[PDB]
Amino acid sequence: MDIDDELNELETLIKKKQDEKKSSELELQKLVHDLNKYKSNTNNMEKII
Amino acid sequence: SKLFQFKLLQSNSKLASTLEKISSSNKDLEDEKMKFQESLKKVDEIKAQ
Amino acid sequence: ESINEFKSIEIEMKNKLEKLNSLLTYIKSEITQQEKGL
Repeated sequence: MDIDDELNELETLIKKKQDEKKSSELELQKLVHDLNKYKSNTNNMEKII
Repeated sequence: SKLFQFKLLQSNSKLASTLEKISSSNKDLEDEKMKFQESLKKVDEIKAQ
Repeated sequence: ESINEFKSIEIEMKNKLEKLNSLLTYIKSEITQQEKGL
C-alpha cells in the first residue's frame, strides 16, 4: 500500500511539472511571436539598406 | 498644408481611440488580476481546509 | 481551483501581451503626429 501511495505521489508531481512546461510552451511562442517578427522588422530596414 | 492639418487631426483622433482601447484593455487586465488574487485567496482557504 | 487559477494566469499573461502590443501601437501613432506642428 505504502509503495503504491508513494508512486501516485510521484506521478502527481510529474503531472504538475508537465503543466509548468505547458505554461513555458506558451511563453516559448509568445515572445517568439514577436522576436522573429522583430527580426522581420529589421529585414524591412534591410530593404531600406 | 490644409490637407496635412486634416490628416494630423485624423491621426490625433486615431491615437485617442487607440489610447481609449489600451485603457479598456488595462482595466480588463486589472480585473483579471483581481480575479486571480481572489482565486489565490480561495486556494489558501482550501489549503487551510 | 489551482488548475483554474493557472489557466486564469495564462489568460492574464496573454491579455497583458495584447495590451502591451496595443500600447506600443498607440505610442507609435502618437509619435507619428510630430508633423502636426507644421
